[PDB]
Amino acid sequence: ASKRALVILAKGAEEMETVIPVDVMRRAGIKVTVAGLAGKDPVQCSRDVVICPDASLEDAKKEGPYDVVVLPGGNLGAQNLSESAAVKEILKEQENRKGLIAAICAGPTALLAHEIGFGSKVTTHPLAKDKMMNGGHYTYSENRVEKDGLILTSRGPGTSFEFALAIVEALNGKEVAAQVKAPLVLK
Amino acid sequence: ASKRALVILAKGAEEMETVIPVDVMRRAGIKVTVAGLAGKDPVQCSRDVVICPDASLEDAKKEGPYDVVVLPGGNLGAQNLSESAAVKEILKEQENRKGLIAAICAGPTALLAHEIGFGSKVTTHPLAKDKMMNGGHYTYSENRVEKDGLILTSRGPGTSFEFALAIVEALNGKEVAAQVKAPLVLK
Ligand SMILES: *[C@@]1(=O)C(=O)N([C][C])C2=[C][C]=[C][C]=C21
Ligand SMILES: *[C@@]1(=O)C(=O)N([C][C])C2=[C][C]=[C][C]=C21
Ligand SMILES: [Cl-]
Ligand SMILES: [Cl-]
Repeated sequence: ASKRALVILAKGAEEMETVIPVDVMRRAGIKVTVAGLAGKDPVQCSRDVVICPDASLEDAKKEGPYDVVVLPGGNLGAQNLSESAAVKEILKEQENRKGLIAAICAGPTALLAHEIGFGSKVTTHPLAKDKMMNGGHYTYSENRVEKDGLILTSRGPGTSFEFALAIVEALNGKEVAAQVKAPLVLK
Repeated sequence: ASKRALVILAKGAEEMETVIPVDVMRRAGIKVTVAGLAGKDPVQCSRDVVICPDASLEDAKKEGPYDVVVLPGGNLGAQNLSESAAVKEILKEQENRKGLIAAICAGPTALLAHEIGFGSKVTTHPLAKDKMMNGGHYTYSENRVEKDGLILTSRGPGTSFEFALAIVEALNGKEVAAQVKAPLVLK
């Protein structure tokens, strides 16, 4: 059966961190739902790229659960995710069922906000480290991608391919990840 | 004065190759117009990400000329660009005024279709080489980014940051490109 991914898209999301994982996961045969935090309408990302979500988060939640929940970064996107009761519920449920949670750049600060994955080894964008580490609830890593069990984190736009391929490997295996990687012309 | 970029967005464009240069150029302070080939409506990219253009190409052309014209790849996106009389006119004008033209993945095959830049050293996605080289009108390169004068080409999603930063360097200089690069967490 095909794996399913929920990508939560908030105003101020980093568009590269949104699009690269969506595209790469779709290349891997994953059924991806781009879910609008605020509803069904187009989302203005951090650098003003406007993406039309596949569905509202409210609607996508009804089709859960998902094999991965993905949180893009962008400061303002991550803040919107961090402030959302709907996101809290989704992540709690995902953690409780031992489903994968993936977050990049400032995205992992939403895990802190929602008390998800405490004790995990995590990375973030360098500028988000102090926020993530407030209280010492995680252990910090400078690895480009950090996977500690079902908490998968990464650092920035420039680690987005690695992040996406790590998700692919987690869901569909090493060989599919390698197959998807080769046509991308990665270094 | 701020530099200006026209990114031409066609149905079936590779969304990563569209979004990474738009975002990176905006980080560099470039005024970027995402112009819809087919008009003002949202564009369904190759892996089903839907992007709302800033304007129709018809409207953006009236605000030209631009310091760079950017052609994303994606096979079907590149075919749409290759078949467009409007694109032909834009590229011819740009070449005639000695303005930069940038194309990635299958994107450079539109340069062939529109007889732009013949004699240049170019790269493409490996799968687009034979198409690009039909007639031997260019010299082929396996460099991740190839800049031959005002024709700047690149290979794939995985070279999109390098491609975007090369555009930035061409328009705004090495130091701005380095400044924009550092927060991205590139390898
Ligand atoms: C990234 O997308 C993000 O969330 N942040 C805030 C820390 C950031 C900063 C600089 C580049 C990329 C990102
Ligand atoms: C790229 O975006 C593109 O245009 N092509 C067609 C050659 C391609 C193929 C495989 C990965 C990326 C791209
Ligand atoms: Cl940001
Ligand atoms: Cl394609």
